[PDB]
Amino acid sequence: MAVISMKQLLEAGVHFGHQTRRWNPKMKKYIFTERNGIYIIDLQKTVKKVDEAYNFLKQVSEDGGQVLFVGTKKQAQESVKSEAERAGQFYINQRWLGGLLTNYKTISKRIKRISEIEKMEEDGLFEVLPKKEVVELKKEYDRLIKFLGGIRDMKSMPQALFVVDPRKERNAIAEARKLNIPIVGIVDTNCDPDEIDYVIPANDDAIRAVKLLTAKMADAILEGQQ
Amino acid sequence: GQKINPIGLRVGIIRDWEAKWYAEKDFASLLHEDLKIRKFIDNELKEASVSHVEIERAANRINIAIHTGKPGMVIGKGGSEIEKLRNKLNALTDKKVHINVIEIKKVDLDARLVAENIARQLENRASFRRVQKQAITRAMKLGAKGIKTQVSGRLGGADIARAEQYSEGTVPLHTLRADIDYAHAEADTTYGKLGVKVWIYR
Amino acid sequence: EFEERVVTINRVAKVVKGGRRFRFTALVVVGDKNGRVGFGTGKAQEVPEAIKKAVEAAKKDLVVVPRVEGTTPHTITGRYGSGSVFMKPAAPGTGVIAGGPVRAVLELAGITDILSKSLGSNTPINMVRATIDGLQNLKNAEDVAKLRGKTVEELY
RNA sequence: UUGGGCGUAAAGCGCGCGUAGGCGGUUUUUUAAGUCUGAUGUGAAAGCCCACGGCUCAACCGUGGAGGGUCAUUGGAAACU
RNA sequence: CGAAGGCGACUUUCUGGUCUGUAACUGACGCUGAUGUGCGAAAGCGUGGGGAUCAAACAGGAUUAGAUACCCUGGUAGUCCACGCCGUAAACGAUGAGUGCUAAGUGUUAGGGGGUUUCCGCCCCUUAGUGCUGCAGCUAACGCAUUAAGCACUCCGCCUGG
RNA sequence: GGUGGUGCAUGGUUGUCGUCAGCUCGUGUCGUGAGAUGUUGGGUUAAGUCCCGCAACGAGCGCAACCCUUAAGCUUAGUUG
Repeated sequence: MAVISMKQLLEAGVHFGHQTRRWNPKMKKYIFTERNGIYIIDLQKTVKKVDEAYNFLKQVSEDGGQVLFVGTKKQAQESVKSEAERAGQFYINQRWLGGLLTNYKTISKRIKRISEIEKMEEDGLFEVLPKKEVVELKKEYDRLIKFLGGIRDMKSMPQALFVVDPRKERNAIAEARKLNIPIVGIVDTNCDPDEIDYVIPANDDAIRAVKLLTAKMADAILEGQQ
Repeated sequence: GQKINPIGLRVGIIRDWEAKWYAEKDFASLLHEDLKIRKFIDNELKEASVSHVEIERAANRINIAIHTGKPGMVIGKGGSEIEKLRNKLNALTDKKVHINVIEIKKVDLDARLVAENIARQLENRASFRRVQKQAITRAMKLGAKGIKTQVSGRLGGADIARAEQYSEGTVPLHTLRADIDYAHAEADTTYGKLGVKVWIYR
Repeated sequence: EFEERVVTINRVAKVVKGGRRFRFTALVVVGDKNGRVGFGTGKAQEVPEAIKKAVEAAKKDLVVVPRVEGTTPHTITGRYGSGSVFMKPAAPGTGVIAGGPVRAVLELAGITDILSKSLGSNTPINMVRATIDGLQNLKNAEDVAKLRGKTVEELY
């Protein structure tokens, strides 16, 4: 719904950070206490940030907003991709290709290159090609949807953003601070909250932090559409 | 550039024959009569931007096939300018009869079509950019992919020759079954000659 | 209307084992005569794309210059790197007296009652940066009294 | 001064210690000296504010206060010196 | 550790000085630092131990196309030290000296602080430092960033084309 | 008429490096710029010939046979062979 309530919040693992010197020093609002180096959220602000983001994802989808989702790290290949299908949105699975959004008139073509080379090998006149080409027509195929299987039905611009973690996707929020995209991520410590708009300091080993938040977060773009 | 002629790279591999006749026996005499009528054949067209020629010999029917890229000036009015070359056909040699003509739409798509033309756009020496910028940009607007045409021999008035090319795209100029036509002209400027090597594509 | 002003043409020669290039870059200033001013450049070759990609580059960022009208409201300056500009507000019936990078952002916002003591460098990049980085740091009277928490008319 | 630098570009002796000099922590009270104001006199003739008069225009000469708003004759105010 | 030139088998003599901790006390008793006084590395002007080793200068053998050069020793003062200095070094952390403030981690030298304990060892507070990485700010950039070239104050000295 | 002169007025035009396999462009991005990324780290190879992983993707030129032919086949006509 809105919150992770106080039973499955302190027993799941959504009240954890990790240690000092893998620490971001501007997480002082997101530091409650040290638990053998692991810090705790103040678990009311992370909801009040995210419950208005829930309403922000609602009114942005009230103007039809395709709130972009990203799950790229090896914890998020079945966390945010497992949630954006419960959220009906456009995920992201693989890495920042170098101009998917800033140069979005050449690397969004890879969805068109997977909507045209699908259209090549769907209908007729696919058979006459040399079969060594169809090796690398299909090698082009699998690489194209390893990355942009979420942006398949997203032939529009991303209006808002959801990342998993800016430690290994720091260029995502760099795009979100270049093209003015509102961004919300379930970050851990040693991640900067300044470039992100709605930070949730989650340890990156709880898919319950993904399953009780991020599917339901862009459920407020499926219900926020109407 | 220390290379060979690219129009030689596809003689009989990709291209067809512009000489498809058969003259085996007594080849010596009836060859000199081909080039005795040939040395005036080009000068009477008055830079017509001809593409090439395809001579045919068949039981003494040495028929002339000149293209003359600008039409009309070879026909006349229903056989008035065509009879004059037919009169010289019976005048230089015995018969040589029945001269023909063709024309070309998309007026700068062939190789020698441009090469005789952009040579003649270099005697005046006025806007060697913009006339070729009219040529090459409209050529891809006429259906081309990579067209490569240079202005070589002593531009500007200088005592040193400066080549000035324009080329881009995908250009497989050395494959065996590709039809590549290539040219050369002798537009002198009373200090040096403009040998122009053209390349076009489709 | 995003008002254009060009600065220069260029040629850059990267001497290598082979040959040097003929890149024709530029840099322009693009204002609007409203207090919403940008500037742009680009490593281009086409004199149109020297404008066009840079007009696109200036429309990556039009900075918000608050204009209390008639002039620039204060006696201000600029700052970037090795260069710095200066502006003193003055009369309207003067005729604008400034330079190349110090006039540029000052003329494409319609103000016309200013000065120019272009101190600092002569490189127009950090100069027109200082012409912009100073000008973006301008503030009006009504927002600051809102920011301070006084009233607007209490400041005189 | 307004309105410059001293690591590699010119700008720290080889370091000191030290004589003079300059400049000095913190918190209370006296003077009005320094500060800042108020009553006047009040600062120069072609030069110098503003407006006319004399020059055919003008070049070139007077007018009317402004007038000193800086110095003196004068009253003061203590945070800061 | 020493201001710096610097300081090395030690046992002892006389000491300097560093530092921590408790902070008892005087009630800012401070900093720069022109003058002045010192030190002042090496070599050089000389004395007595010096020529044991090393070694300018000199010597020898050949190499090498070229010697006595790169190879080699013998060997002179100079060396070593004490006895007089001269007043010079990339004496450079190429950063004058005293005081406030702004992201960190990381070892290590001395004192105080402990928790367990350890069979003298684990973890951690602090001081003064010794080091290594690394924000904001900085510069032309290098690079600096608590052992600032960042943000402020005071004094001296120096500089303004070769 | 020139072989009379002049490759250096020059069109060409070849040999060489050279089997050398290297050589270029558009969009990103980053740099105050001078400029860098796509051809690369791991494993596999006769040469921009691979795949993974790579701030990259797109666009190339030469790139192997494609052209001629060895040989190993089939099919045609038995033709003067």
